[PDB]
Amino acid sequence: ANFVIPYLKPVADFWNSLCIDQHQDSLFQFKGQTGSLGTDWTSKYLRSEQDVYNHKYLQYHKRVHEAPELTDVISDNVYRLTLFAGVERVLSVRQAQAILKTQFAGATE
Amino acid sequence: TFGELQTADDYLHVLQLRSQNKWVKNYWNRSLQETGKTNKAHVISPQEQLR
Repeated sequence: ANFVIPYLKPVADFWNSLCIDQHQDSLFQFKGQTGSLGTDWTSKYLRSEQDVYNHKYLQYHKRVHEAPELTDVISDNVYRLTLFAGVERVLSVRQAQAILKTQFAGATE
Repeated sequence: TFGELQTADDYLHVLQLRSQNKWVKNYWNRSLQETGKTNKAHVISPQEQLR
């Protein structure tokens, strides 16, 4: 609780954020009402079920009707740059393999 | 005074009716008044119309 949980809590929180709807969790965190109907748990889930697609549409609109953001572009192209960034190198090596020395170093063309 | 059930019902039915009247008066004034909901009571959840 003093030497493991403090360091392990961030990892679990990151895992939960990745595996759970942040917007829905934020909606459910706030409980009660201030004088307006529709702040109950039942309505929030109903609202969030549509807010998924609404947020998708809003993000798409922002990427179109607002100045492009580097973070947004990187998020859109995360797979091509984060996990599969070596495919670019392998394709370049294949393209240049005709005039390279790799064929003599245990590699086929 | 023959106490056959059908003829005895002559004496019994008036008292039963009075007791039923008292019971139904109590039921209407308190039981339903405190437990029942009139005019199709239900819970309404509103949702905003999204962009």
